Formats: sequence, structure tokens, C-alpha cells
Amino acid sequence: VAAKTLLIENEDGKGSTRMEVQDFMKRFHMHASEDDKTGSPSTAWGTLRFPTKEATAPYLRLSVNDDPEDALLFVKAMLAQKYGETYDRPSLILSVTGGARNFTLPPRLETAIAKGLRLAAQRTNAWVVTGGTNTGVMKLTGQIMEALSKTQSHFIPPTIGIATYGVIIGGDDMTRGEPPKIGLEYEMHKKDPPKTTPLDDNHNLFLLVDDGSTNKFGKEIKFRAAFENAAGQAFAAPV
Amino acid sequence: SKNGQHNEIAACINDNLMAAMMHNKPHFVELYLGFDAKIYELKPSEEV
Ligand SMILES: Nc1ncnc2c1ncn2[C@@H]1O[C@H](COP(=O)(O)OP(=O)(O)OC[C@H]2O[C@@H](O)[C@H](O)[C@@H]2O)[C@@H](O)[C@H]1O
Repeated sequence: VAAKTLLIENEDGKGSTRMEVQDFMKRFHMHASEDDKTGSPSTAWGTLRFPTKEATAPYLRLSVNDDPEDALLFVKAMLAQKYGETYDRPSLILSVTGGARNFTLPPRLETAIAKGLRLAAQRTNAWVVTGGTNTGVMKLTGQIMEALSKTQSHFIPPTIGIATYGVIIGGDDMTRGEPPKIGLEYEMHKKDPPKTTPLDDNHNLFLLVDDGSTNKFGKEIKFRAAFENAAGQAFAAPV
Repeated sequence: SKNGQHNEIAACINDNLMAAMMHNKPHFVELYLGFDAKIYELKPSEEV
């Protein structure tokens, strides 16, 4: 009950050959320490399952020096594996950024921003890229996409959470195990010692950027911006 | 609300809903909702 081959897309035409699960994943790297610059291959990818969610969400850990177009081909290969080759192309990449733990707004302004983002995400059918953690405005944008993902037609738009590895409390259970890790359960209430933040359960896909650091922030910025620029030059859409 | 005060508003508007329901003003009870009105915390004039 696991997919072993992934249909990836070629760089100039319409689709490439179906490489295996053990194939195509060696270009994503990771760092065992912060002193390592070349690093190891990652082997920490697959699907996480959350409590009170019907669907699962794929995750991957990529290095900070890795290519963003490889992660864009991972998102396109995952939508080609799930929704088939005739999936819906996006027309807008919608990136939301904000303060995670210092979010404190009045409820009238929060419902005004939530109603504007709800009508924009409903009319746009856009691919929303936020931070991956469950505090503040990414929790609020996951509540907007959890409200709009109930009907969802056939094609659910993906909600990519790009976050720094070494901050997420369920990361060390996710790295230890088998490479596909297709059935790795996520514990949001687990208390890991050198870390504090959990992921949000309403995000549809996860990219964890590794630089070898532990509880150090800001390492998921340039890979996120080059990933949105690579998706904007790939799907010919504004960001 | 632009200047940043809210605690004097949250003291005032529960008695303002009570007086606006008692004196029949519908546009005022349309206006005070949306500013964290909290309908269930209304208090009467006298004691039962
Ligand atoms: N993504 C995060 N999740 C949880 N905690 C964070 C995050 N980023 C920073 N923190 C820590 O929480 C504290 C609160 O900082 P905020 O101002 O609330 O968040 P900010 O520092 O603006 O983080 C911005 C981050 O969020 C994303 O929108 C964006 O990708 C950016 O990386 C900060 O001192 C910081 O150490």
C-alpha cells in the first residue's frame, strides 16, 4: 500500500520517465552538524499523518545549498502521482509571511484580513506558501484553508509550509526510520528538549530546510524565495 | 480604536447595549457589534 515509482517532469517538454522511490531523491541533502558543508544524503521524506485529519501530508528535508527546482519537481511529481498528469496548473503563487509568536491583533481586523484572504483564496485558486509552524498567522492561514478545503472540488490546492529543520519538535522521530516513512505519525504534544515549535496540521506539504543548526532561525528564507521565483518562471504566473 | 484604547470601550458598551435595547435604537446595536460586544455579559438596572 505504498507508491514505489514517481512520474517526474522533464525540463523542456511534457513529462519525464518514472523513476523509483530509491531513485531521484539523492539530490536532496542534509547536514548532521553545522560544521559540515557538503553534508550527507538526507533519507528523511515521505508522508506524515496528523490527528483529526482525513488526509495525509508529504514532507521532505532539503539542504540550504540544494536546488529549489528539484523541490519544485518534487511538488510536481507528487501532484502527478496523486491527481494524475492532467492536474490543474496554478495561475497565482500566493506567499504569506508574518510574525509567528508575536501575532496579536484585534478580532475585527483579523476577521477583515481573514475575509479578504478567504475571498482571495476562493476566487484565485492559488498555491499558498506560508511558514510551516502552528503559531500565529500561519495557523490563521491554515484555518482559512481548512475552512475553504472542506468543499475543495476535485483539485485541492497545495499549502506548502517551508520551515527550518532543527526547530520542529517532531523532526527527530521523522528522520529516524525507513526512507519512505509513509506512515509516520506526528505528535504535536511531544516535548522535545532543544526545540519548541510544532508544525501546523492544515498544511498540505512540508519542506524542511537544513543548515546544521539547532534552534537558530532564518535559514528558510532564500530557498523559499528562489522556490517561489522558480515556480513563477515554471508555471508562468505572478507571485 | 485607532489610538489603541479598548478597556474603557469594553467597560462602556455593555451598558450601552443595555440602554440601546431599552431605548429602541437598532443602528446603535448594529454598530456596537463587531467591536467585541459580548451580548451574554449584560447586567440589568435593578436587582431581582
Ligand atoms: N517560523 C517561526 N516559528 C516559530 N517561531 C519563530 C519563527 N521565526 C522566528 N521565531 C521565533 O519566535 C519569536 C517571535 O518572532 P516573530 O516576530 O513573531 O516572528 P518573526 O521573527 O517575524 O519570524 C518570521 C518568519 O515567519 C515566516 O512568516 C517567515 O518565513 C519568517 O521566516 C522570534 O524571536 C523568533 O526567535
